[PDB]
Amino acid sequence: RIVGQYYDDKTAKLVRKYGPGPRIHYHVGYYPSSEAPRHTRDVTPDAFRRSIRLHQEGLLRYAAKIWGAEHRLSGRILDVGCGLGGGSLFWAQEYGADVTAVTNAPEHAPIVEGFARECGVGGRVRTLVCDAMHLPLDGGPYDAAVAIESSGYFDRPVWFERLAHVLRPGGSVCIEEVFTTRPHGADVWAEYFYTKPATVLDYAEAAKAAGFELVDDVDATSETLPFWEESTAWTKAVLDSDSTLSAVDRRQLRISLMANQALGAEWQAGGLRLGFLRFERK
Amino acid sequence: RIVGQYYDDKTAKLVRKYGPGPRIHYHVGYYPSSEAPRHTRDVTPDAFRRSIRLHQEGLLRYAAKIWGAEHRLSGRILDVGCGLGGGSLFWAQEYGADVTAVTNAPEHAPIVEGFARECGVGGRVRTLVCDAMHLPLDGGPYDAAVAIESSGYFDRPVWFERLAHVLRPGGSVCIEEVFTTRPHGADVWAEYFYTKPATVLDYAEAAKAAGFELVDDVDATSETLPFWEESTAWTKAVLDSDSTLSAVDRRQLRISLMANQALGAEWQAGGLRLGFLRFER
Amino acid sequence: RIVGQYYDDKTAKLVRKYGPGPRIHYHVGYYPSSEAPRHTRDVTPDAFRRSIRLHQEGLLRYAAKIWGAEHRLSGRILDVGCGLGGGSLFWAQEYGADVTAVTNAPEHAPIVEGFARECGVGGRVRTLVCDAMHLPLDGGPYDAAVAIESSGYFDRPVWFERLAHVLRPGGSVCIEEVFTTRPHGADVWAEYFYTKPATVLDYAEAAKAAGFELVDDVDATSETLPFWEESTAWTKAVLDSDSTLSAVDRRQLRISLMANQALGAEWQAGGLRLGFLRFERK
Amino acid sequence: RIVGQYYDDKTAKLVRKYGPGPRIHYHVGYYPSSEAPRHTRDVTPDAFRRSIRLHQEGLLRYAAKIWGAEHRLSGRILDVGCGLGGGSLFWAQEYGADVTAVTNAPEHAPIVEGFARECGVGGRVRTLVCDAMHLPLDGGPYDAAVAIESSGYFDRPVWFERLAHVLRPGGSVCIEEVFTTRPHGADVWAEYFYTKPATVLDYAEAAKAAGFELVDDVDATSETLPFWEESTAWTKAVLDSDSTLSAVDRRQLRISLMANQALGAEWQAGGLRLGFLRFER
Amino acid sequence: RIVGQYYDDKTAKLVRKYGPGPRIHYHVGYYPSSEAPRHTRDVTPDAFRRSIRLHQEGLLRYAAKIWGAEHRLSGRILDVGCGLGGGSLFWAQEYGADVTAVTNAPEHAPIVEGFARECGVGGRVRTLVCDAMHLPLDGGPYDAAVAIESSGYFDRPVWFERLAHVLRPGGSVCIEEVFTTRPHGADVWAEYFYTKPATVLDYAEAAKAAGFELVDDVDATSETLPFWEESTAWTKAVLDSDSTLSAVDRRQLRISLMANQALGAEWQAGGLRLGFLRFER
Amino acid sequence: RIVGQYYDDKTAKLVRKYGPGPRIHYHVGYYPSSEAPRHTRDVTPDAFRRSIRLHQEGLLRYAAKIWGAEHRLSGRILDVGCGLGGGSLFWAQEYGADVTAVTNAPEHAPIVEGFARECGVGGRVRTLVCDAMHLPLDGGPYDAAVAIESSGYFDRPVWFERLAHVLRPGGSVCIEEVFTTRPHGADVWAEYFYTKPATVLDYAEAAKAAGFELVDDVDATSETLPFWEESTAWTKAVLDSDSTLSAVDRRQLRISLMANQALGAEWQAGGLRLGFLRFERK
Ligand SMILES: Nc1ncnc2c1ncn2[C@@H]1O[C@H](CSCC[C@H](N)C(=O)O)[C@@H](O)[C@H]1O
Ligand SMILES: Nc1ncnc2c1ncn2[C@@H]1O[C@H](CSCC[C@H](N)C(=O)O)[C@@H](O)[C@H]1O
Ligand SMILES: Nc1ncnc2c1ncn2[C@@H]1O[C@H](CSCC[C@H](N)C(=O)O)[C@@H](O)[C@H]1O
Ligand SMILES: Nc1ncnc2c1ncn2[C@@H]1O[C@H](CSCC[C@H](N)C(=O)O)[C@@H](O)[C@H]1O
Ligand SMILES: Nc1ncnc2c1ncn2[C@@H]1O[C@H](CSCC[C@H](N)C(=O)O)[C@@H](O)[C@H]1O
Ligand SMILES: Nc1ncnc2c1ncn2[C@@H]1O[C@H](CSCC[C@H](N)C(=O)O)[C@@H](O)[C@H]1O
Repeated sequence: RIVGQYYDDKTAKLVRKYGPGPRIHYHVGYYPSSEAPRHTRDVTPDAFRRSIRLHQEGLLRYAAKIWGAEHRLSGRILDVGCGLGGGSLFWAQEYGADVTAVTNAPEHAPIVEGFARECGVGGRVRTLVCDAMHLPLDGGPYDAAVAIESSGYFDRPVWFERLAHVLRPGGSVCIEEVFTTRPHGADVWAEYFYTKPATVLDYAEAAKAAGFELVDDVDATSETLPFWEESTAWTKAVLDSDSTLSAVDRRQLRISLMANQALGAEWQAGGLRLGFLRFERK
Repeated sequence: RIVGQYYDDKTAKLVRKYGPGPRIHYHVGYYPSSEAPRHTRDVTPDAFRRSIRLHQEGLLRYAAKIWGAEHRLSGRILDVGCGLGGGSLFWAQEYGADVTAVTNAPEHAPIVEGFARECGVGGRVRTLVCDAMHLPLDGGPYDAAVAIESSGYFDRPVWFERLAHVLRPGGSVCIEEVFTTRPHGADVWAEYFYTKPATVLDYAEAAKAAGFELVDDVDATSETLPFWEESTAWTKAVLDSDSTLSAVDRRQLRISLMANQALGAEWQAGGLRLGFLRFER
Repeated sequence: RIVGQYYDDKTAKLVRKYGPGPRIHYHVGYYPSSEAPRHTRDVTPDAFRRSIRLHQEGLLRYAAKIWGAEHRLSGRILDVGCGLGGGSLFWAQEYGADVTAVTNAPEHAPIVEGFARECGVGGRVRTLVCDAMHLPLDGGPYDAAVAIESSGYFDRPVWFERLAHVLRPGGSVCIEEVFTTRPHGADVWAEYFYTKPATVLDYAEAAKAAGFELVDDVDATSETLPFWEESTAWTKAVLDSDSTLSAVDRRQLRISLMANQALGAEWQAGGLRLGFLRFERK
Repeated sequence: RIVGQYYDDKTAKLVRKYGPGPRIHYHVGYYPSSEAPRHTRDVTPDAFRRSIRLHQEGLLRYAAKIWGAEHRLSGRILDVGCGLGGGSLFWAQEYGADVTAVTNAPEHAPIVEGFARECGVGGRVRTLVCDAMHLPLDGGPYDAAVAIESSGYFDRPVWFERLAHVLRPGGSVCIEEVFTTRPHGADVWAEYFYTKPATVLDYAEAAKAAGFELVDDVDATSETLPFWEESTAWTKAVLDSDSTLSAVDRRQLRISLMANQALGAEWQAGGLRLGFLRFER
Repeated sequence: RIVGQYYDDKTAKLVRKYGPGPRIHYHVGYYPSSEAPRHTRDVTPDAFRRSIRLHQEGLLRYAAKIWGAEHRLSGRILDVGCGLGGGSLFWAQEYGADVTAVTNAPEHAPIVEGFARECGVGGRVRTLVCDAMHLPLDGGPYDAAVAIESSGYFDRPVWFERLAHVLRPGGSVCIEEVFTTRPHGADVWAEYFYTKPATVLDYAEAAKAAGFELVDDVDATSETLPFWEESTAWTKAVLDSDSTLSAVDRRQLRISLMANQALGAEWQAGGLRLGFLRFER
Repeated sequence: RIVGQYYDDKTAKLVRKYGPGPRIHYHVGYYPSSEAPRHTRDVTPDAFRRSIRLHQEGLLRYAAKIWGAEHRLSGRILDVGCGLGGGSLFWAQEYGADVTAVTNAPEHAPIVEGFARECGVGGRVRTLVCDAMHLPLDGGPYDAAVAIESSGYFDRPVWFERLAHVLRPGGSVCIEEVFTTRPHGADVWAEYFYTKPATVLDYAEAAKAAGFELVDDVDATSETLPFWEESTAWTKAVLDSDSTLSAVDRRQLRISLMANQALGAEWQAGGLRLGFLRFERK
């Protein structure tokens, strides 16, 4: 949709906040203690940035553990909604996977190829720019598909049909996602990020219809709540310190801070769930 | 500047929220009991817009009370940052004043003029598409200048210099504004609305250096804090009610809700003051 | 020349620094004690701005005194190199003069008409945009011409010929200007402002050739030196306080500060002279 | 950004001052006795350019001494902010290094390549027109990275993160830069050259957070202060010598003289430090 | 407090420097041409003491001019921090005023009284050994209060509160003092003389909160800077002239010279202002 | 004299400024480059303190070098005017000397015994509290005497007679001292510190009378000038940072700063000399 233009235009802010390096993640970070680190020695934007980065990697490491990526994500896999390729390179390098990276933000694909060349995995990571519900996917059967915080953009009934045609029997669909637990329980997240979160039931119903079984359903809501404290704290540090900010840039950072507070309030209100689902194709 | 274009762009989203009147207002509302009305069983967008418009009108009635608009605001006045003309029309109609309405949003100028005719005061209300800190003084001396929530956009020293030359001696400068009470006290407000809020002392110093005497200072922070609850409710009523909203306007509305939530929290955090000021030349 | 484009493009900085109001001056200020005021209660940019403005008006008041503007500048006069009209309105209002305001910066003429309307002298102040050495000047004989800090842009032999045709006998040419006293003694001023300052002899030679006599020659170098301290101090205050400055705006202010220091050093090196000349047409 | 365009624009005024070589350098000179040569009876522009170029070359010789470029700077290195390639060529020729020269001025990239061929090291020197804080890591691990007067343009935390991924363990990061020694100590330098200078501690903190160890810190403020006297003299020699200078370029030269005068004063005011740093991964 | 004892201790070293008069003054001198007299071929301690005493007297004559002591300082006044009574006697004799002289140095009170008799105004000059911020109001309303170089020792808010109750409406408060013009601008002065100097704004704020209006503000920094040269010269003339000085008093004199040298440097550094202020109740 | 009471009472300030540890020096520091170090990373009082301490040790190391302490100061020696024992322990430990430490400040002797016990040299360092010109010195002939910045307190004719009786033939008198080169050229130093500096001629005349020859005369004025910059800078840092200072303590620090500036000005005025003399007994 317009979401590809919305993801295009914030390329600059993502590299500012979640860069640099070759692996830039754009998803919430995982704090296995449900507590944000205390930042004392160093309260500059770069301190929160590196802490956000490290715990965003912690999210991937945690997922590969509970999903047993050693055998389930080491083969030929789809990285649906790849962002800037942080996840894509993570599977390619940590588990040797051959990755097809999918995005509807064209500005992003060349960045992912750059970063893959960079780490030397350009022969095992490929991008393609299309909608993930209409994608023609040459590349034979894939052993798995991973969606880190992108399935909220998808039509789930139709998306799971798509994956049923391109995933071999017994292949996995691994989803990290914001879900509702009550109705409207993720509205702040939904309206601000142009997503349409549903319940875990909705995902399971749509996946069952296309021939997938739910084999794992993990609640990481409490372990990802600290991400909003760090995300907020970073935004405050930039506003507080950098005096080269134009009035326009300063207002976007302000709007980002205002949103991070309302998102963090929602996260703990009990109406949403940060989940890790894994489906197996029947 | 980019602000004048920023006001141009939000003309439609702002007639939706605060229209249609012939008076559309773009300032916080004044709730004299310092609490929003409990909204009954009608919690639709129009129920809240009507309440927002009501207390927006009340803010001007209250300003007119404490300023004694009978004598001070009933002559040849500048409406500096007229928005969509709601304040301009107010002074023309309720106090028989002749009003020159200044803005840097050129799209808003026709709207103020069209509404001036439909009220039959088009012969008492002209517009000036210019910067407030470069005001044409041809147009003779003015009796007073009123700035309802616009002066956070101004270079106060320079603006008061301009006012010192266009305003007769004893002329009043009537200001409603968000001021700081401490450093960084209005940062959400400042960074979201593209303003540079300053303290009351800052304003009095700049006015003095241009020959102006601060003669009145009222704190109305408590009475305007409920505006954020009604403004937040209206936004929720829209996201909740109409499922024929495009994803793009649904996301803009969402961002406004997060903003209103951050803005109202800062309104009560202590660092900010919604104030009413009057200077005399 | 290109000087009109150079004067056009700094319209923004002049209003920032020497505005607002209706009378914006762009010339050095006059401090009759040869001492800059001590700024203590208020060291914000607006304090220095108002002090610069007030002493720039002091320059005009001082000039009208030593030039006896009551009879010499109350008639029909040429304001050559009018800037933004500060001088022009000053003669029009203080002494009732009918002013023809001349500039080679077209962006500036509409600003001067605006300010003249503003003060109600639009029937007694007119602009025309041309080079001051090729100007066709309808408007009969003029009783005087005033040039506040503009004659450094002119060919003096040719300019004085021009004034000899349009000034009645016994009319005055009033010049405030930077002059050299030694060779190269105004080079910092000259190269930075695109002027060509000469000596007082050079001016007198060129004016004698076209039929003018030098009747007054005043040295205001010491009374205008404090202007550089205030001009510098303002520039520092803006840089020090305003945190909305872009890197580009901050570098121009820095470059302005660097120039104000070198100009202030030149001013006192003994090589230049801030002069007030008055010539009478023979 | 606007900086990369700002470097594009001054290509001609900078080949005039520091060319023609095949090595053109755009960093201060190093005067080991901390004083400029007394210039004899030849005080022409070329006399000063030759002296400027001499000590610019000496700065790289001195950096190569204290860094031991024999082993640390003789492999596959990044030349981050290569200017017109003078430093790049230096490492290729004097230390038999293979050099990838990074800039954000696209006009400068052909000039660096052309000069790499004319020296016969075009097979040891490639260019990368990109931002330094988004460096292509395809191109294998590098031995070291050198930044002569470019890092004031960088986001140091982010830049060191990028370096942590492109540089082998034990790889060196060699920096010559203007640092602050106190707040606002390099403001003339910063506001004129579009940099954000920071202290040595700032640099070590950002390097640490990316796994880098500060292993060397040399103060060369005294030895580089005369550069401003030679740079100022050159400019004066040009304004003084050639009367076939257009008013526009005569005014640009004049502004550079006022700048050099303000820059050299700040160099001795205490608030700034011209330093040489080396980090190890 | 310890200050009142600190004034007690320097009674002899201060009669030596500024005596014997019947008027001994302990404030800087006022040099109307802003330069010390060139001292001829007599450069003895008494030559300089005479010059110091001369311009100390002139400071009070000048204060009396700008304050119009004819009407404002010729009634029932407080001399707050009277020192050794030189200012007290001045107002009694030159302006026919009745003076209540306040100090916290109990040793100084007899000296002020003895000198009041020897001038024949002992019936117009009484003393009050107390703290200035706890003044006995029994003694009826006063016409004015004058504080020559004593108010740096006061809690200004509290002091002005006390003044608001002892001074009739329209009563004047006349102050000569070292003020700051910027933070830390009078630190040598403050730390050596045990004062807490504040800005002129600080003083006006505290006076306002007690119902006082600042009506006059004169800067006399230039005219009092030579005092430090004469005060330094006097000290040198003493160390140089008399070889029957004990090592202990020779070291005290030496320390005073280093102090005067540091004090006079700070007087011209910009951070300080010797000012004359008048408030009206 | 009263000088012992003056040295007693500033025990507190010396430990604050030149402590802690076991070796506290009270003499100027030696900067072999004639340049004070640039303090940038750390401008707290402790940075200047440690730099002052290190260069005060540098003074002793420099003296032992030019005096060849390996054989001239390793034997049984007098440390006249020992301060808090910094010099005394330095000879005892670095060259194995047996030290008799002399002072007229009794508060100081127990501090020196404490510090000697501390370093384990209590059997080779002894204090005695008396005037250095009337001292009965049991302890046989001494091989040398050292006076670091104390001889300014002594009657030189009489003091050298004293040393002639207690020093074996060929023994050394090693003096570090402020000397005048012009008359009054050390007055600031003299009056502030209760010393009576004389010229090098005066010292040589008095030492010749008691049977000593001047064999070495070194000018260290330029190498010790940076000490005043550091001493001043420390005093400023304490005043600037510590907010627990009483008004009385703050005024003494101020008075100290005022003195350090006038002492530093004197040091470079050309009227005084920081000298290292060595005399040999005939
Ligand atoms: N309709 C659609 N089809 C394909 N990709 C989409 C899409 N809508 C959104 N996306 C992509 O989904 C991603 C959401 S955030 C990126 C997530 C990334 N895997 C990470 O965690 O690092 C973006 O890359 C966005 O471009
Ligand atoms: N620089 C500028 N010059 C003139 N008007 C400006 C301005 N910057 C902002 N404004 C105007 O000031 C107004 C701010 S909000 C509108 C306030 C209006 N009185 C009301 O209460 O409805 C807008 O009209 C905006 O366009
Ligand atoms: N060749 C030329 N012909 C006419 N005007 C010129 C000119 N060159 C420069 N000027 C004008 O001379 C002025 C110099 S500064 C403006 C001076 C003004 N009178 C004041 O003091 O307020 C500018 O207005 C500039 O546009
Ligand atoms: N963001 C950025 N990314 C990459 N290079 C940059 C940059 N910003 C500035 N630079 C480059 O850094 C250099 C700064 S000055 C040139 C330094 C060069 N080593 C020499 O001494 O000659 C310029 O080449 C400039 O274009
Ligand atoms: N707390 C206090 N209460 C009353 N007097 C005080 C005081 N602290 C200081 N003073 C006095 O104020 C005077 C300061 S200096 C003496 C000033 C005197 N008017 C003159 O010019 O000679 C001293 O007399 C001192 O004792
Ligand atoms: N008349 C006297 N007799 C003996 N010692 C004296 C003296 N007068 C001063 N002194 C001592 O001389 C010393 C001067 S400063 C201390 C110097 C010490 N050697 C050091 O550099 O670390 C003090 O210890 C002081 O007490």
